[PDB]
Amino acid sequence: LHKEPATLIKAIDGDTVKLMYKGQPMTFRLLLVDTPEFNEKYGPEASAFTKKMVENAKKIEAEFDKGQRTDKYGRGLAYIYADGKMVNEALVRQGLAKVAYVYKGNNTHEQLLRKAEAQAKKEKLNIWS
Ligand SMILES: Cc1cn([C@H]2C[C@H](OP(=O)(O)O)[C@@H](COP(=O)(O)O)O2)c(=O)[nH]c1=O
Ligand SMILES: [Ca+2]
Repeated sequence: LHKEPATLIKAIDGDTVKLMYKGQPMTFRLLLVDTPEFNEKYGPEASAFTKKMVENAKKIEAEFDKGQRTDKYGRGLAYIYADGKMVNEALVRQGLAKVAYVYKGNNTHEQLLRKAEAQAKKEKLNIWS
């Protein structure tokens, strides 16, 4: 997989963010995770965590997997990095997202993220509390 440039347009919630990618505004949905909706428990904390991560970053990159790059809503499907740290993995490691939506052929970082979930769960963090 390859990291590609993007710039932040706007934080949305725990697992979607609006980025400019190849010069075009797009909403990205983070691969392999599910944060609570803003209206749900930990939803505001997830939104806050992603917002802080992407807004503080000097460099945002989007990494597509091997499969579908857009979902049925037209959202980009990618792993998003902030100054080299994967947002997807960070949310899971903090107990603010569950590993989820693991579809065949867009699942390169599956085992990485499950390892993070196990550790958040061992720690009883947030969702696992
Ligand atoms: C993460 C992801 C979501 N989706 C679709 C599945 C779900 O369809 P449904 O809308 O029919 O439930 C939806 C969940 O995204 P959200 O968690 O943002 O609501 O997005 C994909 O198709 N591929 C993906 O990789
Ligand atoms: Ca969600």
